[PDB]
Amino acid sequence: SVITVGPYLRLHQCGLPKKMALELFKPFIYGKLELRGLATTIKAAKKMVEREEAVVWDILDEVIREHPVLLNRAPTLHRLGIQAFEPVLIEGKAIQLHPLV
Amino acid sequence: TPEEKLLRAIFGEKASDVKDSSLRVPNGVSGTVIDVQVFTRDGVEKDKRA
Amino acid sequence: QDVVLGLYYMTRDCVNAKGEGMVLTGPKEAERLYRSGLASLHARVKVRIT
Amino acid sequence: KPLVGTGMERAVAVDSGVTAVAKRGGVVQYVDASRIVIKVNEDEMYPGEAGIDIYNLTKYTRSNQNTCINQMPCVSLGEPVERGDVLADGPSTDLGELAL
Amino acid sequence: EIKELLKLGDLPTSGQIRLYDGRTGEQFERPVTVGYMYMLKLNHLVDDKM
Amino acid sequence: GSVTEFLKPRLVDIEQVSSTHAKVTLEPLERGFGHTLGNALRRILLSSMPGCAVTEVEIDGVLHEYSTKEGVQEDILEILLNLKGLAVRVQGKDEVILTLNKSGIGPVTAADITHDGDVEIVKPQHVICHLTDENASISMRIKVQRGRGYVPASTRIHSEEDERPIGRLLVDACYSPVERIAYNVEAARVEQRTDLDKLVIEMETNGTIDPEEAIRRAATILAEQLEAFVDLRDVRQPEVKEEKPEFDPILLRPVDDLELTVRSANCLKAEAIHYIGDLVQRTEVELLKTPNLGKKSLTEIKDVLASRGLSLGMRLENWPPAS
Amino acid sequence: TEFLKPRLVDIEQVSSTHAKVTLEPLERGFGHTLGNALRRILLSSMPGCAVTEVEIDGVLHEYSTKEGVQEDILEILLNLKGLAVRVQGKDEVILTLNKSGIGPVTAADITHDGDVEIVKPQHVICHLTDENASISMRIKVQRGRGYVPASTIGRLLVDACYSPVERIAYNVEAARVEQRTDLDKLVIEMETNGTIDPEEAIRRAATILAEQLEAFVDLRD
Repeated sequence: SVITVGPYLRLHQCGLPKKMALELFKPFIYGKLELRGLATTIKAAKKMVEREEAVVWDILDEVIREHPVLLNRAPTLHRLGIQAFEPVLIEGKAIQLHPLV
Repeated sequence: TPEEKLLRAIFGEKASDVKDSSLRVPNGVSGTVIDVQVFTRDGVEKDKRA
Repeated sequence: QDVVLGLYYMTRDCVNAKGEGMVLTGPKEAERLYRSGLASLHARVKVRIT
Repeated sequence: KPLVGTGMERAVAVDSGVTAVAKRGGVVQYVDASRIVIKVNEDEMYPGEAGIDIYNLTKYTRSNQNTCINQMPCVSLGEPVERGDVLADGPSTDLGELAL
Repeated sequence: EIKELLKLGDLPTSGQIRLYDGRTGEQFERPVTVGYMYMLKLNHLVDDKM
Repeated sequence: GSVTEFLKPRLVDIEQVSSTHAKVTLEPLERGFGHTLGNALRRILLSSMPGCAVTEVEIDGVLHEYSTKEGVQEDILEILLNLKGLAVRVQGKDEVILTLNKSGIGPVTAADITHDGDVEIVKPQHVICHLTDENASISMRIKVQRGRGYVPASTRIHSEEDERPIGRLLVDACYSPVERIAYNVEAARVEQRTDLDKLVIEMETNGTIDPEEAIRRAATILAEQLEAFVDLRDVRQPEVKEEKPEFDPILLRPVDDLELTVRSANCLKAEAIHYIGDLVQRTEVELLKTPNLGKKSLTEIKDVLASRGLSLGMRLENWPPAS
Repeated sequence: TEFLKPRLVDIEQVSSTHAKVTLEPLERGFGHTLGNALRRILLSSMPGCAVTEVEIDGVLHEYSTKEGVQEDILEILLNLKGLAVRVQGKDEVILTLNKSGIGPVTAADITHDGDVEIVKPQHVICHLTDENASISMRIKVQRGRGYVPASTIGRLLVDACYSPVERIAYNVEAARVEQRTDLDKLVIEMETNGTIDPEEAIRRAATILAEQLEAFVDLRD
């Protein structure tokens, strides 16, 4: 996604869009849903996130907790082309980044 | 599959020998229909809506 | 760029202009800056550094 | 219309077929979001074969880049207009003057 | 001539103007530049690029 | 409790320059306060203010907002944009439907609206249409609500009107009635002390709200919000929702989901049957004694119930738990 | 129809003076408005008593020097700015400090008054070098408002700290409400002295702000 500056972030954090992170951790959301309760079965979870049902977003806030997501830009010249961050849910369709890195 | 055969047997078969391939609006976008259009084949039963 | 001009503007000793050497102890100066009276790029001025 | 301009954009819009410029100058008889009809008036054709000049003007169609390309009437009814000035405007323009 | 246009309708013939924060309401140290720049939204944009 | 000095603010001359522009001066003010309240009030006024704004418009012979109409120089979207700036002031309602009929050559303003006894129109001279031919005629049922803070149609995807006809056009809503809000401190010549100021608050509204109920509602919101700044119990949430459905969740849905005939639907709506949790536990003995429910209607129910896997008139004395 | 109230409230006291308070449920700009309001209230509109005038024997002007003292007059006045005073019920009280010998001249060496309560008795003010050294001064304490500077015979002026609050900062930080999306959660960080706790200090500021504007409320409905 298109990147955007995020001053309020820390140095180990990045702005990851809601709808983006929802579809990205789909296999993790499913597992945690059937794990807790909510969803009777696996196919119940799919229909549950396909119908983005409020409660699902909180479970999403759970799975991305300490699950690092590493970022990458087009021209990767050196090692600092791919760097990891802690996912931060942001109401938007754009990806925010720490103005230092 | 046997389990699925049982499953439809518990909730009603209606196992049509047909599938599904309807044109659906892709996930994410949303708007209002301003014009539909239908180009029928020359020698095909034209539709009610057509 | 943005932040560095920020910290450069946080130094840059300007003479007088709501300056004067009214001394205190670090954190209390913060109350001084928000509460106007004194400027920010002056003067120089003295304070207690721990 | 763009504040700080160049004077050139009044040419861009009317040079492009995007905006409907009056073929023959006369007087507007009927205005509408659907169309605009003008009555030739000052010097029609060689034959006295009726004045009038009807402009259909396209509206709310899709572009090759999926942008809304539609035309809008900038002239009011019963208003005099000469040959070669903007009757109906187009997308991203302001009565002769281009606006991106 | 730009300065000459800055009169007539009455305006600071420097482009500079002192602004207030809005959050705090406190004035910014230096007079900033304020005016009207003809901006345009390009294509590309989000939704598509995501 | 016995400490501090302090003073109190009070309204002076509310100079109404026009129907929109207004100036509310507050004279009895000190030095620090007169500059502090300036921002608190400015934000609550430039945001947290009431007002009204069009939400829906249904126009005859017009389905979507991209069409046009014969005899209308302006297109439908433009007419929807003009209705955006309708300076409406409703008496004591939350929703009104002003009708607007007008035929013949000439511009259609806010005056050609049906002058309702509750609606107070600021500028009837406001532009909305421009009919061209004398045989051209329009009529639109407008809807005006009361709320606060933007909120377009894009927010309500379909959380209003389960059906909502083709002709209903959703418009965005600019709720807040305050265009601009400014203020200057200024030294006050209070014939008393010497070191006091007078918070002058230059204001610009739309005329759909007066500077009286405006600054009071504003300061009132600050007070109510400051109300929590008093005690600090740090109340937490209990959370811990129950994760164990005792019954099939489908029993929670209404009988509308059954997708049956209108006659059978009205019957269920008359016999006090709302959810399928009551139809699933109602026998055919009770279904025959139902007004206007014959062989065709009863066959409809068992066919629309059995297909969903459920039966008719089962028993589940657990209805309903358990909030 | 109206508005919502902040429900989740957390307070962690990183000691008796330094603390952090966070209120999550808040609408747009309110976190910042209440931030600037309470900040502007705590940094001046707060009461508290502080040293305003100092009369030292042998010292009439600030650019003088004291004998037997390791710290000059300016350093002494500076340490006096850090004297937290809590007076019972007076708008003015005069204190006398007499002490001789070697070592730290603490606040315990000030004449123990009945009305005046010194928050920090170990607050070091001066340093005496030799045995033959001695100091005696009159420290006038007043009841004021905000921060009084030098802008206001034997009377040494000192910047008055008519405030128990040393520093106030505040953050915005987007709050993730499970119903809305554009909501902020104010995090107020306060660094105070000993005159008053952050708990009742913030409540006091809110109440002081409450005295104003209240004339424009009314009830009924």
